[PDB]
Amino acid sequence: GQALDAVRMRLAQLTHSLRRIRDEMSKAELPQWYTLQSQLNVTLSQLVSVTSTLQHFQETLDSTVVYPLPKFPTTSHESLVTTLLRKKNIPEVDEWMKYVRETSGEEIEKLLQQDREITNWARTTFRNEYGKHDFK
Amino acid sequence: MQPPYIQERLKSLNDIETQLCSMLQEASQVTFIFGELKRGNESVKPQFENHVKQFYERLDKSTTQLRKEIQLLDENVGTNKKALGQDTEKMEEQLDLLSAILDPSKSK
Repeated sequence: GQALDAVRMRLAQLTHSLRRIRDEMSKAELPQWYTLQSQLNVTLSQLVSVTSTLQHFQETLDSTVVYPLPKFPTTSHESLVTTLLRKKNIPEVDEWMKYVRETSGEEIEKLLQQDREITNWARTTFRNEYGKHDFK
Repeated sequence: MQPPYIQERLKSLNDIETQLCSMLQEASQVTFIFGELKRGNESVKPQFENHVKQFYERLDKSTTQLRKEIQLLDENVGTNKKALGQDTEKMEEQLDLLSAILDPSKSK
């Protein structure tokens, strides 16, 4: 419950930041560019923290089993239950990665290791380039 | 016109921003080339080293030259005034006009 509690508080503050950026964008007059950058960076790094913390506690979330309350009436709130129950993605993202995979399209493994060696080589090359010139 | 010193100062500054533009352009080409390098054709691999080296050497010496300019600012300290003579020069030209008026052989 502790992990889900931390997820709750962090997601609540993320939703609060979203409500903020919403009600300062809803104005008919656009504020200064710099305030928009500050709000963007803060909210976006907060989203990063959301992702990282959700990553950290996957085991606690998975272990939990969902069950409706005995006191909760489904006869009158079945629509509300179904609203939270449904999880299928929005369609546009679906065909989005479908076209993405269409465009992308032992052989695969050796290309994978070739990518490994290119990555390592590029990292070493840029380390050497940084070391070549004194930046301090 | 301005004294020459300001002229080469502004030339050096203009060179500075042109070098910055060249650095941005070379960043564009290196970002371009890395894409196909990730794609998997090794022909343009040698060009990558040259592009990276030229990009870094363009980034460094530009900042170095700008640092030299800001340093020049440090020792350049200590190194209507025209109005004080302005009326005088006006005076001069007016009398010149009178001369042109005074001589009828020069009014042609």
